[PDB]
This record gives sequence, C-alpha cells and structure tokens, in this order.
Amino acid sequence: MELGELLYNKSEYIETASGNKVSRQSVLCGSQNIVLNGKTIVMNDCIIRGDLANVRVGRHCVVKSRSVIRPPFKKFSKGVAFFPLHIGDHVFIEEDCVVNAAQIGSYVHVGKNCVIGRRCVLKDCCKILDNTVLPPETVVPPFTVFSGCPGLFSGELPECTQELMIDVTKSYYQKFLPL
Amino acid sequence: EKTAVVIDLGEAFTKCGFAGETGPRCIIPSVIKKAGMPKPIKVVQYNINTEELYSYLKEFIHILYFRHLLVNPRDRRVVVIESVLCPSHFRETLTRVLFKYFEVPSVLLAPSHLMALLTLGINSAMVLDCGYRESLVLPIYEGIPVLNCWGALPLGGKALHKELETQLLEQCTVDTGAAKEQSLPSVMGSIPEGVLEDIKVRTCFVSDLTRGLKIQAAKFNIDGNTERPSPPPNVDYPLDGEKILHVLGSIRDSVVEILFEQDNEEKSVATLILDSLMQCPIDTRKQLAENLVIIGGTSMLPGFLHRLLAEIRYLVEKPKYKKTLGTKTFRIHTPPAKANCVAWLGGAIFGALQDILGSRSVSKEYYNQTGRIPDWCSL
Amino acid sequence: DVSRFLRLYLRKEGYDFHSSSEFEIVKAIKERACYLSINPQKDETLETEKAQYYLPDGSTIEIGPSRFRAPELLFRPDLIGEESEGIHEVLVFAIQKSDMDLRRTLFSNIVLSGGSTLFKGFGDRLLSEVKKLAPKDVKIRISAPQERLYSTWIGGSILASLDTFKKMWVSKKEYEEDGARSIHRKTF
Amino acid sequence: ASLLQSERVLYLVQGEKKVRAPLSQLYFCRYCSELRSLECVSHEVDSHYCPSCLENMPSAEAKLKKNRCANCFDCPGCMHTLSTRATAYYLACGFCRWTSRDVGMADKSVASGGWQEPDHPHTQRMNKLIEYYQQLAQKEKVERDRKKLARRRNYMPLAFSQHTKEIKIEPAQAVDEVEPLPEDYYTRPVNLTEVTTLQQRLLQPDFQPICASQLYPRHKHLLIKRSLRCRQCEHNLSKPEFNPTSIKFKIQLVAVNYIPEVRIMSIPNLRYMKESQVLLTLTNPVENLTHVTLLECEEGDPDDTNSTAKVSVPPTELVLAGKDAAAEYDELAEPQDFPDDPDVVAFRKANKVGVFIKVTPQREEGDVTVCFKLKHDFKNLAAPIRPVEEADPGAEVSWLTQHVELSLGP
Amino acid sequence: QDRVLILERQGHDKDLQLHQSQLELQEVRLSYRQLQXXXXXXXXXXXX
Amino acid sequence: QDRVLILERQGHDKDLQLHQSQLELQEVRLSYRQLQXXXXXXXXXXXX
Ligand SMILES: Nc1ncnc2c1ncn2[C@@H]1O[C@H](COP(=O)(O)OP(=O)(O)O)[C@@H](O)[C@H]1O
Ligand SMILES: Nc1ncnc2c1ncn2[C@@H]1O[C@H](COP(=O)(O)OP(=O)(O)O)[C@@H](O)[C@H]1O
Ligand SMILES: [Zn+2]
Ligand SMILES: [Zn+2]
Ligand SMILES: [Zn+2]
Repeated sequence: MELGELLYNKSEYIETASGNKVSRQSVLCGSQNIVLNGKTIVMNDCIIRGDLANVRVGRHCVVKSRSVIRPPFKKFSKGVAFFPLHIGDHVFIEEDCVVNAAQIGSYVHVGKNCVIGRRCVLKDCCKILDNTVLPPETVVPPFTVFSGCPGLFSGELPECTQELMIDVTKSYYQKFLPL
Repeated sequence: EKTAVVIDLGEAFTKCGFAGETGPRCIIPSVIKKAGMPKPIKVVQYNINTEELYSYLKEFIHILYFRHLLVNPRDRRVVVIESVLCPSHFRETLTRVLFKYFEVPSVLLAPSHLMALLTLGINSAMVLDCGYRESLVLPIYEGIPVLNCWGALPLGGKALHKELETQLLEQCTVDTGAAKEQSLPSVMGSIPEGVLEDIKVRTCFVSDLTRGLKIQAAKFNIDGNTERPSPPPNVDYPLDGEKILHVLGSIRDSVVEILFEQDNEEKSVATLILDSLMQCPIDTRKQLAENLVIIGGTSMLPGFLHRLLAEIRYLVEKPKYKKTLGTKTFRIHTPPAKANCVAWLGGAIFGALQDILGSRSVSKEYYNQTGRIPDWCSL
Repeated sequence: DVSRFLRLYLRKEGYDFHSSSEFEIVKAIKERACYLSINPQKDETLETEKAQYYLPDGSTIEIGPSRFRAPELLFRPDLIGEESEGIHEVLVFAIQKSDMDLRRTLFSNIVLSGGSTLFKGFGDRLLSEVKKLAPKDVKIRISAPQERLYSTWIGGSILASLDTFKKMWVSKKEYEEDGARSIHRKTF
Repeated sequence: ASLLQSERVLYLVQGEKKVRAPLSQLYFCRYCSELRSLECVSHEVDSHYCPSCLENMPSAEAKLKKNRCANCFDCPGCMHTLSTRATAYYLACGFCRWTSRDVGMADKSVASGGWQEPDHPHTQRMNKLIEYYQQLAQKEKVERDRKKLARRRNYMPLAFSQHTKEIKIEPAQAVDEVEPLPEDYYTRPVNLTEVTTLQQRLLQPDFQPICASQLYPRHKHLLIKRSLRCRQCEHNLSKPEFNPTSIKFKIQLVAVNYIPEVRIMSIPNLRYMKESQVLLTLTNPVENLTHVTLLECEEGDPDDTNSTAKVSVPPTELVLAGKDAAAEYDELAEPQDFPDDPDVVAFRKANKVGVFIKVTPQREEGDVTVCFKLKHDFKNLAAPIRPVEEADPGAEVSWLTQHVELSLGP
Repeated sequence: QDRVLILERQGHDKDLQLHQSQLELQEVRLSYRQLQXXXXXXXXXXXX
Repeated sequence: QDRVLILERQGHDKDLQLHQSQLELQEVRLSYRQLQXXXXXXXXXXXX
C-alpha cells in the first residue's frame, strides 16, 4: 500500500529454525527430499510434496496460503520419473497459486491463483500476473510479463527488478513477526 | 540504403512490414492497452485534441517498430499509406510524431487507391475501397487520381457491425446456463465490437442478387404474404464461455443487404462505382469500366465480388445509367495479394524503388525548416 | 459545384455529409460562412480562427481553412481538376471577344447577378483578378445591386408590366397553328 | 514493483514534455543533471532472441529469416510455443490439443530440418513487377538528374552535343465473371470449429485461409532487447551480448539507483485530518538531502494538488552501508542522536528515515493528492576522477529539486 | 566539375560518418570505462 | 580543381582516420568480448 509493506502478525504455532519459518497448518509430505537453505516463509494450508523431488528454495523465499509446489513427471521413453524442481533466490509465490514447474528462476513474482504447467522453465527477473495459465513446457524470458488463459507475452517489466525485488521479500520477512 | 518500412494506419486494422516483400509481416487491431482502461482505446480517432491523439500514435508506432517489427526507426525511411481525404490534423499529427519523436529520415504520404493500382501493373483502373468507416471510390487514370469524380458512403465495417448488433437484439435467443435453455432476450444491454466482428466473419455471408432482391422486398412486406426465400440453418455462437447465443438464419443473409439496399436515394456500394464513372471524362469511360479494382477487408466477405458485379450490371439497365453506361463491359481485376493487403503491397512495391522514393518523399531536414507537409489542398 | 467541393474539404477537416439531406446543410454552411481572400496564399500560411457553425441538431463544427479555399474554385477551377476558364476569365474573355470600340464601355459597365456573387469579398477579388488580365489604365466598374439574388425576377416583373410585352409573347392558338418553331423564333 | 503499489507516488521530469512516472520506471542521466522518463528517452535495437529456445541471433540473419526462429513454432489455433512429439515426429500444443496431423502435414524423418512453410503463391509475379518499376524509376532518376544539372548549369538548354533494351510486364487479365458463392453455403450446418476466427486468420496474412485444414503453423516471433539513448546525453544504459538467460546490465542506470526514493510507510485516516509517516531511503554510499520545499504557489504544474502538506522539516543527513548489518549494531551521535527531532523524525534505521507530513484531506470530495519538492546532494562526478581522485565539492554542493507527487489511497 | 562536386559530396559524407563515429566513440567510451570497472568487479567477484 | 585536390588529399587522410578509428573500436570490442567470456567463466563458477 503506497510502496510501504504492511504488518502481518503470525500465531504461536509455526516451525522457526535457522531463520526458516514454516506454518504447522501447511503439510509438506516428504520432509527428507525437500530442502530450505535460507530464511524462507511457507504460509498455512500450503503443499510441498516429496513425490521423488529435490525442492531447493531461495535465501528469502515466500509462499502465501493455499498454494502448492509439486514437481512434474517427465514422459521419457527410457524411464518415466518426477523431475526435481529448483526454486531460485528471492522467489515470491502468491496466494492460492498452483506450481507444476521445473527450474523456477531467482527474483520472480508468481501471481495469485495462477496455474503454471508441467515441465515449465522460468528464467530470472520475470512476473506472472494473477488469474493466468502457463501451459506445459513453456519458457518466459527475463524482464517479461506473461498473462491470459493462453499464457503469452503481455509486455516488459521495470528495468530495476534485481535491486527492487530484494527490498520486497526481505521487508515482508522482517515485517512478518509473531503477535 | 536500407529496405524502407511500410505502415497503413486504419480504424479496424493496421498493415506493417518491409518493402520488396510478398505481403505484410504484421497485421493487428489498431488499439493500445493503457493501464486503468478495461477496453483498449482506438489509436486513430478523428475530431479530438492534438495532444491526446499525439500520445496514442506515439504509443502505437512504438509497439509497431519494436514488438511487431524489430528495427531502429532513425536508420531507415517510412512509406505511410493513408486514404485520400484523410482528416488534415490527423495526417499532420502522424507526420509530426514520426519526424519529432522517432526522428525518421523521410515519410511518403501515398494515397491507398494509387498504390492498389501498382500491384496489378495496369496504369489506369477504377478503385473501390470498402473499409471500416466509409466505402470510398476514386478513378485513377494513367497515374493521375481524379479527385473531381470522387465518391464515398458510410456502408463499411462500422455500419455493418451496428446493423448486426441491432438485428441480434430484436431476435435475441441466448442460453446463459441458469435455467436459460428457454429463449432469453437482451440479458446483456450491448455486445462488444470484438464479438460482433467474429460473428460477421464466420456466420454471415453475402447472398446472390436474385435471392437478395427477394430478401429486400420480404422484410419490407410490401403488400405480400410471406414472400421470403428459405434461410440457412441457425448457428449457435458462445458468448463469454457459458452464454450460448443462437444466431437466426435470417440475420446472416439480411445484415449484409444494408450495403446493397437502394433506400430511395439510389445510394448503395454498387451504385457508387456507376455514380463516379458517369461523372468521369467521356474519353476515360471505357478504359476505367474494363479495369475495376475491389480492395478493403469488407469486400473479403464471402460472395461479395459476385453480388457487386451482378448488382452493377442490374443498375446499368436502370433508366438513369442506361443512356451513358448502357453498352459497357465491366470486368474485375484479381490482385496478387488478398483484398485486405492490396493497399500495403503497393507501398512495398513503391518502397523497393530507392531512387524515386528519396526524391518524392518529404525529408526531416525540410519539415524541421518549413513545418508544412504537402497536401492536395492549396499551399 | 462550390457546395460539392466544400463537402469534400469538410471531409478533409473530418466532417462527413454523405446524405442528400446533409448536402442541404453544406449549402447552408457555404451561404453562412465562406469569405473570398484577396490573396489566397497569405491566408493559408496564416493560422485560422476556426469559426464554429451550429447545425440543426445543435452540434458545433469548426470549419477552419475549408471556409475560404472552397469558393476559390470559382476563380481557379484547375485546382480540383475541372477544365474551365474561371469566373474572372469568362467576364474578361466575353469583353475581349466583342468589338474593340465597345471593350472600354463594357469594362466601364459590368453588372453582377445571381446568388453566387454574394460571397463576402467577391467584388474585391474579381476587381483585382479582372484588372491584371484587362488592359492597363482602363476604368473597371463592377456595379452590383443590393438585390443580386432577386435581380433576374425584378427585370422580368418590369418587362412584363410594359405594353410591348403584349406583342412579344406567343398565344396558345398561335402555338397550335404555327408549329414548334413559334416559341424559338419569337424568343429574340 | 506491482505487489507494493509503485504506481502511486510519482516523480516529475524537466524538458519540453512533463510526465508523472514512478521512480522504478524512470532513469537518471549522469552526463548532465536531469532525470528523464522511458517516454522522453530515444529507444534503440541491440539483439534479437527467441522466447522458447533462447538463442541470440544476429541482425543480418533476422532480415533473411523475417524476424523468426527456424527450430521453434507457435500454434495457430491458440498463441503458444509448440512441442515436437514422436510415435517419426508430429507438432502438438499443451494448452489446446491441436496437432500438425489435424491440418494434414506429413510427419518428418529428421526432427527440425524437415519442417517448412510453403512458398508464397504470388512471389514470381512480385519480382517481375519490381524489376519493371525499377527500370521505369531509373528512367525518371536520369530525367530528373538531367533536368536538375541543366537548371544548375543555367545555359538555357544549350545544345552542345546530340540529345537522346526494354522490360515490358503484361498487365493482369480482367475476368468477365468472378466465381460465385458455392451453393453448399445455402442449406448446410456451419461448425464454428471448422471455420477460423479473425485473430488466427490474420496471424497468417500472406494467404489468410477461411478453413482450419488450410491454416498452417507460422514460425515463432523473435523478441527485442531495448537500449535507451537520450537527446542531450549520448549513451545512458544498454544490455549484454548474452541477454538470453541473463539479468545483468552492461551499464546499470536508474532513478532509484541515484535519486533518494520516497515511500509511504504508514497511511492514516482520510476523514478531513491526519498525520502520515513517509520514509526517505538514500541509495548513494555517503550523501545529504532535504524535503524543505512546499512546491511554491501555482508553479511547476501543481494542478493535481488536493491538500496542503506542510513538511516543515530542515535537511537530515542519511547514509547507506552496502553490508549485512545487525539489529542496532552501533549508535552514531552526530548523524542520529544530535538531530533527535521527535515530532518531525519518526524513526532512523540504516539507510532509512521516517518523516511526519501534516496533510489536509477532504478539500475536494475524495482522491487525496499531495505535491512536495525533494532536494538531494548529487555527487555527479561529471569531471574526470578515478575512484574519487578529484574532491568533487562543487558537484556535492549542487542541490537537485525533484517535484514529487504522492497519491494517498483515499 | 561534376566529378569535383561528387567527390566533395563523398568527402562530406565520409566526414559525416567520421563525426557519427566520434560521437559513438565518446558515448561508448564512457560505456567502456564503465565496463572496465565492471570487469574489475567481475574478477573480484570471480574470486569471491 | 587545385582546391579540390587539396580537399581530396585531406579526404584520403580522413579515410585513413576512419580506418584507424574502426580498427580501434573493433579491437576494444574484442577485448570486451574476452572480458565477457571471463565473466561467463565467473558466472559458471557462480552457477556451480
Ligand atoms: N479476412 C477478412 N475476412 C472478412 N472480413 C474481414 C477480413 N479482414 C477484415 N475484415 C473486415 O473488414 C474490415 C476491413 O477494414 P480495413 O480495411 O482493415 O480498415 P481501414 O479501412 O481502416 O484501413 C474490418 O473492420 C473487418 O470488419
Ligand atoms: N448570401 C449568399 N451568400 C453566398 N452564396 C449564396 C447566398 N445566397 C445564395 N447563395 C448561393 O447562390 C445560390 C442561389 O442562386 P440563384 O441566384 O437563385 O440562381 P438563379 O439566378 O439561377 O436563380 C444558392 O443555392 C447558393 O449556392
Ligand atoms: Zn541528460
Ligand atoms: Zn526458438
Ligand atoms: Zn494451440
């Protein structure tokens, strides 16, 4: 709201360990294969399944409530297996959002309730708008905005994304405290 | 020298590409998606303030020169195709945008009708331009446009889109998907122009003269009991997903008739050729009649060229045109590119001529000095 | 033709008058606001006021440069592309075609008639355009009446009143007996 | 950028055209002293690339290939990048289940090399017309040159010497009767799936087909890498030669990376009166600033103004430390403690200072808008200096006034 | 004399090219100084 | 013609200047490309 990030008070129940905060409400079925190296946030009722995964997330990663990050299955003639996805640094997944994406780049703002397709690659410094469908096996270049049910080039982003996005994710993390 | 770019700014669609090519590289709706506005504003709009028009054209030309075409604007020349009697302030603005902001080397303001003639190769021909706003005709005799014997009527895309909207609202039968299996009239107050255009293209067609003449008298109901031909089957068209509009068979073949209807005045798209040709010089009559050209996307409508050429030969026998244009052989030219992209193709053929282009075209150095674009009005 | 050419220039200003009814209001626009500039080239370079005209519906239209460069086509019909002499030319040519002795008296007595002389600054332009074509140091008097539009009728009204008119006209019985020529031969 | 509403508080540009834009979008010009907008600055073309298979193509190859990738294809039905599937290869879409088999294109033995677009039907007639007009234009050039050098000479067409292969195109034959509309169209159900919409018709302009079976898939459109160059200044910013899979700038320049960015941290009540807290972070390592000015009286386009923001505060010296600092590491005396300013200054963290503005809302009905001028000490470094060799006191002394327009939520 | 005028025009066009190249030299040379700084930064960052 | 001869000699000298300037620009561009290759190596290290 007018550049400034607003207050969000968390409850007592949340798994805070080595900077990484993960809501107890949010199930993450397969805790072994999933890994959170940095000071990540995972909001309540969110899913990070371990269906033969290697879900590596960023330094300041944010996943809002009711949102799912599942790896896609690669339809290979040699052997059909689930491809391990790698969420980049400073990644912001918005609320109620579906992600079946392989290799999500750093410094990205994925919009609200937007379905990303199977085996979908996202390069760094991009932005997917809200109520948008990226089809299976699609690529989005840097400094781009993809939107619509087709999921196609809408326009370009501001030049200063790399520097700006840092402030957003770090401010949200700092502003997001217990009550 | 570099291959000069060709742009053709229209109300419905803009043609864009490079000179010495078989057709245009990009053809897109002439609109811009501004932040806040739900429906995108139209880039060409006649009779508005210059500053507001300048901003829209600046926004549009930017999209053409970077997103659609990929080339530096300052490097290579421009060939701006625009119809004769295009509003003064609009053409003045369009040039001022290209010369000031983009800093183009030189613009050439070619009339669409003379460009359409080059594509065929014939030096003299009659040219009808059934566009979005107005269906204009202009006789071209051996390179010289005859402005004396001009002709225009508002029987294009806009007039056809409006006629379709009116007819659909009368016989309105939509299946919303909320106990609306039964015929529900006018659930939506207005239908968006994007939908109406898609219905027109896919569903509606141009009827034969014999069947059309019956349709005219049928809807009139001039002291006759159900004297209409059997219509085509009713086509169901989806509106915004769930809502399914059942388009009546009568609407498909009646909507077009407003173009070819006489309406007492004796002013149709057909009559406009013969009205112009009768006003032409006596020596030029037989050459122009033999060489007819039908450009514009409105004439793409299926079975338009057959109805027009037939309606011509019927209106010839009518006593007004029977004396002068009685024993004349009307033959249509088939241009190499499609009816929509005839105008553009001429500018590309002209753009390929680097030697003549530089001389005829207005240089930026001249415009910066003078600030006076040459027109067919007095200097 | 001036009304027809004004409609074309009004479309070049961006106001269409396609309908036959809408042609009548172009004739009204012409009759209301259209001034003949003494020098046409100077008024074109000068920025116009764009004088607003009110239509029957109530809508306003800014005419601008179309106002003055429409009736110019009388004095210079080659501009649009009509092969004619021009209003200044036909007057001079008609005098020059006549015998040399009368030329001076015919220049000294010119009368403007009809409605297409009532254009604002018509007499001013014609005088200037005639002078340069006509011989040097010749007196040119263009005597316009106040009732130019109704001049042709008033002439007939006077002619009709005279007792000489009784002889001039052709009787109904004369037309039945004499034949078709009767009307033509008595004309003069 | 979008999550936080950067499209609210805007900075003004100086020149011919005045524009209100977010600082995120604007660029600072270092050659001179005047920030300019994406609109004001001139655009260039650097490199072309495919959005699917990120391959940097040269400018020459693009002109030959008509600004398209040979390997990648976009579907005609919906607008999405196609994928090669095997059984011996067919082209299929993920969003819609349109195949290359549907339209009736035969499967190729080789993956990429086999696929092609048919030649344009009126390509042979085209070249013949160009060559005819080229020869005919060349005659006019010689005539115009001969006429011009005769005028330049001014010899009155003096005959010193004796004065004074042809290409003839056949003009297209006019058909007596054009083909009528087929009698099928009368008394036949029209399937809207079979016939194509305008959008997908017009994407293939060379021979836009009514039927779907004719409509072939066009090559994927190449995208552009923009480089900005100003009117007064020369260079400004640009991009690398490997913009594909890179977020690095060859020359990073932006208004947020020089001019101190203002943000509305707290928003108070909108009912006729309130006290709004706004932050003023610095980007430069060591500098000084001040938000003293009240935007004069009816000067610098204050038409948007619908309130009277006092901001009656003297300059406050803030500095940025490009390092990972702890929560209250050290307390500096002269910077922080000396100008305590409890009423004026809300809080002073690292590269951060909150300031209370006394706004007067409900002067109009709604949509509260405030105009205020912000000053800053711009270390321009216009003169030649290697790692701040020159003192740059006159540069630092220069006070640059940016007319800011903050828009409260209302 | 036509050859003289044409050769003068050729020299003038070459001088225009030279001036454009000089403007590009200045602008892209400030760019190259920035890139030199960037290359130093890149070596340091490679170490880091 | 003698004046034009002086102009033509100066034009040839300026063409030599153009050759030198273009050579310097191309060489600096090649050096920057090598630096960018080094940067790409650094980026590979960073990816690792
Ligand atoms: N391929 C087509 N088939 C049928 N109708 C078309 C086609 N292309 C365009 N049209 C219709 O005809 C019109 C043509 O307008 P156009 O000539 O492109 O614009 P302008 O006259 O402004 O230059 C469009 O508005 C559309 O309604
Ligand atoms: N006040 C006026 N100013 C300008 N033009 C006028 C004016 N009054 C009439 N006209 C023009 O002159 C025409 C009238 O011609 P008129 O004198 O009636 O011809 P006639 O002599 O054949 O009866 C009008 O139709 C109009 O075009
Ligand atoms: Zn500058
Ligand atoms: Zn590709
Ligand atoms: Zn598709």
